[PDB]
Amino acid sequence: TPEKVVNLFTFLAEEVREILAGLGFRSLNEVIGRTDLLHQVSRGAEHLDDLDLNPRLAQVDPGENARYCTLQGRNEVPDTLDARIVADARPLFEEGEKMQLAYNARNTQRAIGTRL
Amino acid sequence: FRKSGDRHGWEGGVIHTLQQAVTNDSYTTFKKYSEQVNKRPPMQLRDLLELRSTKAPVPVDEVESITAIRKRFITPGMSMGALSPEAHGTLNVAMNRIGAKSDSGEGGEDPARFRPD
Repeated sequence: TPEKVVNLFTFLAEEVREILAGLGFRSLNEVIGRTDLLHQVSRGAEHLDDLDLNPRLAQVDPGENARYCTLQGRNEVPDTLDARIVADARPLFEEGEKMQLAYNARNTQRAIGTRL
Repeated sequence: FRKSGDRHGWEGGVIHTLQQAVTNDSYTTFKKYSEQVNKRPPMQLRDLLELRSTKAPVPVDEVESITAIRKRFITPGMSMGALSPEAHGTLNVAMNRIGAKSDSGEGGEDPARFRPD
């Protein structure tokens, strides 16, 4: 039943809310990228050599760019010959008639004829 | 035209060359056509003019695409009364297919043609 999955995700978010409130923050953006909030506790009775988890807590300073920051929308990409076609073939996309086009093709141009 | 003299612009050999080159798609044949046409002794004003420049030649790939040139030519009007409807329709279809502007003429146009097939 989908209601089961809805309730499952509701419960997960509820627990996250509770633990984050108990921690002392107000949102998730305030915690992503922070490793100076974790600590290591060991099992003394096992006597094994303590697993050196220290490198997993190595924190490098981000500088000016935030640790979580990300731009909006997908990353851009240069245009190929396809653009030159979609401007010269607009009568096709407005009326739906036959078309015959001719061009010169260099090797640098990639994926000729996918946007159309 | 007669074999005696009075050179013309369209003789038999040139017509056959153009027709074979356009029906066989052999661009080399069209080049042979153009060489046959330009080789004739002067007959018009535009055969008394040479063209030169000063810069270095540029490889043919840098010249703008063929379609940006084909979209410049037009087909002058031809009345539907003069030529049969078949030729009119064929010209219209071809020119509107490559993207240029064809012409109707004086004899008007059938209304049933005002929509794409």
